[PDB]
Parts: sequence; structure tokens; C-alpha cells
Amino acid sequence: LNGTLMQYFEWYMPNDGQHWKRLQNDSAYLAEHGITAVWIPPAYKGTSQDDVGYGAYDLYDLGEFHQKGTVRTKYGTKGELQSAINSLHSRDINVYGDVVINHKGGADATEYVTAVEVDPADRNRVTSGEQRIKAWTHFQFPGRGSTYSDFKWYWYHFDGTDWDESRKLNRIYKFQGKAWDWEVSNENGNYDYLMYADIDYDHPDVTAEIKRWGTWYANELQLDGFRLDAVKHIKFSFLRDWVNHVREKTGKEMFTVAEYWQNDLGALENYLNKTNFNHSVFDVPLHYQFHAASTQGGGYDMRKLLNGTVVSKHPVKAVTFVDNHDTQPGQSLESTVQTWFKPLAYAFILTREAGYPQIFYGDMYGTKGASQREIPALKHKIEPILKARKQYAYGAQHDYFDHHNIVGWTREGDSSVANSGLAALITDGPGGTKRMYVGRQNAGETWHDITGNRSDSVVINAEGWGEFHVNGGSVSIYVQR
Ligand SMILES: OC[C@H]1O[C@@H]2O[C@H]3[C@H](O)[C@@H](O)[C@@H](O[C@H]4[C@H](O)[C@@H](O)[C@@H](O[C@H]5[C@H](O)[C@@H](O)[C@@H](O[C@H]6[C@H](O)[C@@H](O)[C@@H](O[C@H]7[C@H](O)[C@@H](O)[C@@H](O[C@H]8[C@H](O)[C@@H](O)[C@@H](O[C@H]1[C@H](O)[C@H]2O)O[C@@H]8CO)O[C@@H]7CO)O[C@@H]6CO)O[C@@H]5CO)O[C@@H]4CO)O[C@@H]3CO
Ligand SMILES: [Ca+2]
Ligand SMILES: [Ca+2]
Ligand code: NA
Ligand code: NA
Repeated sequence: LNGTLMQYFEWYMPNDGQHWKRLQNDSAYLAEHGITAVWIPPAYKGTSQDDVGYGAYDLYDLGEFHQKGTVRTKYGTKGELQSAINSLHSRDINVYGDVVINHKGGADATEYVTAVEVDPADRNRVTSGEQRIKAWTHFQFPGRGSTYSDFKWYWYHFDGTDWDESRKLNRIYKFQGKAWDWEVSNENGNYDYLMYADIDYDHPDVTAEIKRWGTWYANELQLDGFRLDAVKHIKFSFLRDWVNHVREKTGKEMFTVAEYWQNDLGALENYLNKTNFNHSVFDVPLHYQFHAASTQGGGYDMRKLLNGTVVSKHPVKAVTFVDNHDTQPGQSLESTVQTWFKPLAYAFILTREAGYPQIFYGDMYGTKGASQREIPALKHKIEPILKARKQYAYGAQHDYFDHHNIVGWTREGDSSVANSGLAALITDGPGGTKRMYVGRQNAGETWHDITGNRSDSVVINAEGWGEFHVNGGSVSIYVQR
């Protein structure tokens, strides 16, 4: 009954074209461990075969056309993806597609464009007169032709770019007659511009086309929902309308979660408000708290985990997580939750009632970057916690955030899930004990630590309390034997 998301990729997976096949072959394992939805990496042609997917060359090429030196994407072919999705749906696993509509990379040809430079710390400030640049803005899709869509892109569909090919120069250029979109993040004055050619969401043909593509994409892959990339760089009212549009055309719920990357609840709440709460956001602040706790050696006040997060104020609109492809070692938003703390963070997201939790492929299977700082495979430490969620994390919750280090929570169980109920303890410092209430209805049951970290059994007293133990820097989750 509890739903669990999985981000089904990490940044450094090998470019062998086998990822979709792997996903298909992992569907039985995912279903058995209680994963009910997967977020798949962008499925369309990037700027090269080894693009992780955020280049977004051709949104209508799902690994079907020979473009950018390849038919397949990094991950495989359209057919392979569709076979994987078909296996996942056969096991009631929903599929959320990644939607990268901020920009387009890898244009087929340059165009001469009149532009001005803007200040990278304040993109509202113009720092040059008009100049002629060669911008990568012409998309003809020579390998695709007009199959699925005859829409061609030119400079006038974009607000700007970060490269002039004539002078070989990396600067933020705003095209003549264009204005950065609003509302976007107010960081750097206006954070519309991120990378590649920035899509102009003031352009009515562009808004129409991206909405149309949205519906096509959903149908083509039989998607159940969306993950929205880089939303702080995309006109908020457009995103709102886009989500409503695809829902209207497909007739389905299309659960949607946006990646709004800011460690600030206020900014996330503004975004929710400006999109009428029609979709969820990732709980970025909670991730940063996990990161802080993991790097402070016991010095973090664990009571802080209850405040300043999306899940603390808008639990129905939070997707909670520990790490992702941007926070993993080496990557652009690097803030990795250290290995020792990572299971404790997973207990917090998986066994508490608030939020829609997500597990990271990189945490399960490890990351394959070229460093000696990669995330090791933690599948065996995470499996028990997933099981706790799937089978035990039901009913009324009681919180025990009453200590700088050792914090815990219980779940009473629900009569709809047989033998459900748990008692969780995590500590960033020394271990110890906490007496916690698990419900009088559990009186006399014998509970054991599903993680195997503690070998002691705890018998629940007549008043519904047990005396629970946790080791130093560890997690224990007690459930009925
Ligand atoms: O697994 C489901 C769910 O579990 C967790 O949610 C629990 C939550 O943490 C608790 O706080 C409590 O919820 C109470 C809530 O917090 C109170 O605010 C109140 O809610 C009332 C609303 O205030 C009121 O507005 C109205 O709500 C309606 C919505 O406005 C309307 O949009 C629609 O809701 C839909 C969502 O918008 C949509 O996103 C989708 O929701 C899914 C979540 O996005 C997804 O994360 C997950 O939710 C988790 C949640 O994250 C945990 O925190 O699955 C959701 C279901 O698919 O779909 C929604 C439904 O279509 O409709 C609602 C009302 O129908 O009314 C509500 C009261 O009904 O009281 C709440 C107590 O009921 O308990 C929940 C449940 O465990
Ligand atoms: Ca933008
Ligand atoms: Ca614009
Ligand atoms: Na723009
Ligand atoms: Na602490």
C-alpha cells in the first residue's frame, strides 16, 4: 500500500546502450521490494550518444533515428525502453518520464544572430552593445525528417545562448528583441538562462509545440507521470499550464514532481503557489539537512530534521530523497550524504508517514564515476528499510525528536496490514536507548530489529511501550517477529 519511487539512473553509468534492458530485467526485483514507480532518465536524443539526457537535442527521437552519431540514446532504443515499460506496468510499477524543456543543445547549424551580452551574476544587466554572433540555434533533425513532427527550431524560438561560434567565446548572450522569461528564480537577477540555447516561453508557437510534444511523449511511452527538469529556470505559469494541458489531453492523473533546486523552503513554497499546487517538488532542504548531519560527526542537532523542509509543511507535495544524479560525487550540485549516515536518512524518508519517498539507483548499486569517492552499493543496507516501509510502516505515528543525537519514531500498525507497526531509532552520535509508545494494541508482542544491527528482542509492555536500542552512528527499526 505505501508507494515508493526509484530514480532509475545515476550520472556515470556506462554508455553501453543496455540500461533499458537492465531496467526490464530488474522489474521483478523492484516490484518484490515494494517499488511502485520509477523515474527514468531523459529518453530522447542528447548532443551525443553518451549524453546523460539533459542536452535535449531532439525530443521526438527516443533512440529511433540516426542523429548525433547514433540511433540509440545512452540508454538504448525506443523499442527497448517500451519493452522495459511494458514489464514494469505488468508488475504495477508506474513510469515517470524526465521532461527537459528548459533548453535545446546540439543544434545542427549556427545562425547569425544579433545579441547583447548580459552579466552572469545579474542577467537583467546588459554589458555590451549589439553584436553579431554565431549561435547554435538551427534544429533541422536531418536523421528524423518530419516523422512525428515537422516543427523546426530557429534562433527566434530562444532567448539566448552561452556560445558565440565566430569568436569562440563563452558568454551569456541575449538575442535581439528577446527578454528573459518571468516568473523564474530571482537568483542572478533572473535565472532563466542556464545552458545551451534557452527556450523562449514568451513565444506562442513554442508554448503550443512543447505542450503538443508533452502529450505525444506521454502516449509514445505510456507514461504515468513526469519528472520536470530544471524548473527554477522555466517560466512557472508555463509549467503549470503544461501539466494541466497534458493531463487534459491524456485523461490521466500524471503524477508530476518538479526539480526546483534551492535549499530554501520559502522559494519552494513560492513555486508551489505559482503553479497552483498542481504538482510536487523534490525536498531539497531535507537533502541538505541529511548532508549536514552526515558531515558534522555528531555535532548536528538531529531535532532540526523536523523543520524547514518541504515534507514538514507540504507533505502531500513533497518527494523526499537522500541523493540524486546532481548531488552524487563529482557532479554539479555535489552534496553527497556520507555513506555511514545514508541508511539513517533512508529510514527517515521510508518509514515516516509524511512525503512520497524516492530511492536512488546510485545508492542501491553504487556510482561508477572515475573517483575513489564513489557511492558504494548499499542495496543490502537499504533492502531491510524498504521492507519496513512495504510491510510495517502503517498507522498512527509518534515522534521522539527530544535529543541532540538519538531521535526516533513509531508507527502503531494498521489493521489493514497484518502485523504492521514499527519503532525506528537513528543517531548521528553515540548509541543508547529510548522508550517509545507503539500502541496498546501491540502489548505483549515480541519485536526485533529488521536491519539486523541490534540482535536483541523487545517485548512491548501492557501500556504499549518498548525499550528500544540503537548503536553508535546507526539505525534500528524494530518490527514484530
Ligand atoms: O500515500 C498517500 C500520502 O501519504 C501521506 O499523506 C498523509 C499526510 O502526510 C497527512 O498529513 C494526512 O493528510 C492530511 C493533510 O495533510 C491535511 O492538509 C488534510 O488534507 C485535506 C486538504 O488540506 C484539502 O485541500 C483536501 O485535499 C485535496 C487536494 O487539495 C486535491 O489536490 C486532491 O489531492 C491530490 C493531490 O494534489 C495529488 O498530488 C495526489 O496526491 C498524492 C501525493 O502527491 C503523493 O505524495 C502521495 O501522497 C502521500 C503523501 O505525500 C504523504 O505525506 O499520494 C497522493 C495520492 O495519490 O492526489 C491527491 C488525491 O487525488 O484531493 C485532496 C482530497 O481528496 O482534502 C484533504 C483531506 O481529504 O487532511 C489530510 C488527512 O486526510 O494524511 C495523509 C494520508 O496518509
Ligand atoms: Ca530558461
Ligand atoms: Ca523570453
Ligand atoms: Na527563456
Ligand atoms: Na547530533
